[PDB]
Amino acid sequence: KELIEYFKSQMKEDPDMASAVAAIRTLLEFLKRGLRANLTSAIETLCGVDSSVAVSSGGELFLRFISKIMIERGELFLRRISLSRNKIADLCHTFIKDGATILTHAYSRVVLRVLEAAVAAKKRFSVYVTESQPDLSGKKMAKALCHLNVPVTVVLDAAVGYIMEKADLVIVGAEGVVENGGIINKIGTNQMAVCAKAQNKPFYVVAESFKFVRLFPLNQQDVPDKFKYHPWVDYTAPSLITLLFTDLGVLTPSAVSDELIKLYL
Amino acid sequence: KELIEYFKSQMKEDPDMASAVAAIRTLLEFLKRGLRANLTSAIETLCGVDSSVAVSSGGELFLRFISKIMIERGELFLRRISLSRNKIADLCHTFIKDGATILTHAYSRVVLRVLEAAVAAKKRFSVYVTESQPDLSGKKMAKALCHLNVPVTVVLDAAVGYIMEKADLVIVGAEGVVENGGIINKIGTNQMAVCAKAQNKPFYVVAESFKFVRLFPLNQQDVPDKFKYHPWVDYTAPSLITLLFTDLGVLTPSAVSDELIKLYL
Amino acid sequence: GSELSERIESFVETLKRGGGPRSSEEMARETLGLLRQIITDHRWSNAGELMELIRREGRRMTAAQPSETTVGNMVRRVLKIIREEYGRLHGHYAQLQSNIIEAINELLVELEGTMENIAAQALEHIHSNEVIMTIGFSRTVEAFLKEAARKRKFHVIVAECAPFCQGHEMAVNLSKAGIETTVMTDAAIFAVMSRVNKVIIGTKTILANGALRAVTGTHTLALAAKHHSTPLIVCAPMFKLSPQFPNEEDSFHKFVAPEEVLPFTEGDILEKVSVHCPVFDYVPPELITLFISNIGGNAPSYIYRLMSELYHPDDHVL
Repeated sequence: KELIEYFKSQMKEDPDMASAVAAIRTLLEFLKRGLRANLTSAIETLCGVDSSVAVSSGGELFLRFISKIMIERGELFLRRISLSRNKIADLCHTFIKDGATILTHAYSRVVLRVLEAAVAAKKRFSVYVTESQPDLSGKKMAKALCHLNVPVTVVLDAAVGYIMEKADLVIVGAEGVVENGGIINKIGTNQMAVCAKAQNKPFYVVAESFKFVRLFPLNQQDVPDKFKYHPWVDYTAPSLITLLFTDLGVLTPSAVSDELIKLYL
Repeated sequence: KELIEYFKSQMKEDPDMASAVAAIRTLLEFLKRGLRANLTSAIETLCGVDSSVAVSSGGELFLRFISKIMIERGELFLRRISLSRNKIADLCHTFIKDGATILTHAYSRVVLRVLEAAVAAKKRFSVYVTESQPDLSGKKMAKALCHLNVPVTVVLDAAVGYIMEKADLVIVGAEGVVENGGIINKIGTNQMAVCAKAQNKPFYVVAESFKFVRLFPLNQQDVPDKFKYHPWVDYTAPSLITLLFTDLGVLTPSAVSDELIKLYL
Repeated sequence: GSELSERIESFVETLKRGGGPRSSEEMARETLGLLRQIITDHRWSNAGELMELIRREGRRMTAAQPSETTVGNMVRRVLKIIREEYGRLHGHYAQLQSNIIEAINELLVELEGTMENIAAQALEHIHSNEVIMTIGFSRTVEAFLKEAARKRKFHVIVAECAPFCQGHEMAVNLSKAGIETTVMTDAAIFAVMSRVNKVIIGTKTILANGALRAVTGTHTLALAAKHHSTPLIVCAPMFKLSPQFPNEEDSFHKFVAPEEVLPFTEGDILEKVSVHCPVFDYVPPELITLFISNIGGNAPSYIYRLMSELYHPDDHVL
């Protein structure tokens, strides 16, 4: 299996790199070798390794975007995906006020990008990071934010209702966005959004454009079982979400459905 | 310090025994040796070891109940406290329906008593226990309930919003009850009560009568700092609580204030 | 040249000092007149030079009164119109200028009949024996009510916006038409809200989230209406719709002198007190049910589409 080997070579050489970006680069590398479309279809039928929503979402969006201009199409598509994060930070970091109390979920490079863009604009704020422990990743987020020279406090996992009254805004990076405006993320997003709604705090979602999946879960069981695995995945209602921060602009949760209707899956 | 030694001898000889019961027994043992009231006042000024709300609450209620009949007063008071738990189980276990999905917080002997009284009345039900990990005590609750031969599932701490839609009632034992009907408990009670209120599930509190403390916190900071210690203690609003189960009967949260007005602190 | 810069300076100082003119529609008509006068008496080779000129002339009007977003987003609409004309002529000196002339004339034709179309579709939202509650003073909402009362009999609670009692004029102008109006203060809003069936308010600026700023105290009315579950009707034109995000830029509220709240004759206690008078407030889009424009009723979950159809994302900084 050379596709999984190239995926591991593109994902393990840079630990600050996303997985769906490396998957679309693997699809483009198969498109470099019609026979190229057949090889890309073979490896995308053979890429059933990662259980993330963003990987399969980017694979489906590249499978639609591919359908001799396919290589240059994937080239500027990966150019837009690579230049997405700077537009994410530049459109999102303007909402953080001075002296605010930041609430943050587990480790993701997107919220780290928007916090380093926020401290790049001369802003002072304290960040409360939930530990989020099926595995210690919120500690890794607090360690990577302590190197950023910002005041961070490692918060216990069952204290998001304890610290909600003092955290004025709740900014959480999501790993998958369904059509209505809800998000698929790590399991502690639902309780944080419900405690933010009960305390009237604005719940912000910071995710890119390739995480737009065409699914519609009603309950916590209606998310697919291949993305669940002690679950790793919850679901947040779109009524619990104030705004989204994509590269197309700062969007209300009803705009993702507009983009997916104009895109047609 | 012989008072702390007698407290450790009464609390460590039986691991299924509460702490406030042993504290009131230590106060009665000092009352066995006026000079007995002076020794009891000295050891209750010297019993600043346990940070639980129930210990200081039972100490204050015994200090009021003491004020030659003091020894027999403490004797039948400890008789009522010892016979409380059977009345707790007999008044509380009649609400659990057959085939229900039980949601349970961390380890306490009171919820274990009501679940063994529920399986004693020929009832079949599944129990979801939140792991509640500043320390692994929900695993100890699941181990002590697995010995009870009931189907228990160890639930991740950040999944109380994930499993709330399938758990039809939420029964949680509290360690301290303030006057308005709110409770002081372990830190993951607030998020569970908020997720139960957002999902309209009945949140039941199972606590005794000696846990009636005369405090009134408005926020998560207004609880005293000597009971907090990464906090171990949250606060649940009385609007988030359906019923309480005391030895005086199954009470609404507005009845604790009536009992504390009739008792006058 | 001289008359151009003179009228530009006069408009800038008029926006710096106070509210001139009083009507926002009259200020929009003067904004289109200023933009057509600045394009008819100037010289350019490329359309982007005119774009930079309109940006440089609009930055001064934005910094004149930051709470008056009508001139700024009208400048931004004219920038998108000129961009669309350059796009349809790109896929050019006099033809583009005549296209700009006929497009701004068509924009005045569309802008003169905004309140007329709102009063035309006013009938499908008011039934007989209805309790209406409003705040402040706005010509759109009172035109809505005086057209809806031509065939229906109902009641309006004219709640005053009271940093300065301007809603008394709305109550008198409705009671001259016979709407059976009732006058109260800001302190009786939730006290009377248990008998209010619908909330019909105006606004000053529709934001990009669907949020809106309006006359102050209407966030309280929106909270009481969300508590009592009544739908909110926002009768608002399509030139108060702006792409300025709420928490993105500063100077949201407009502060005036504290004389209207606490007078100068109060005494020695004025030294040790801090009296702030916001004449506007923030209303989130989840507290809003329906927007009423001249093209039809729209949702707060639909303001972004009007933002895409009326504004360009490279003009949001201006």
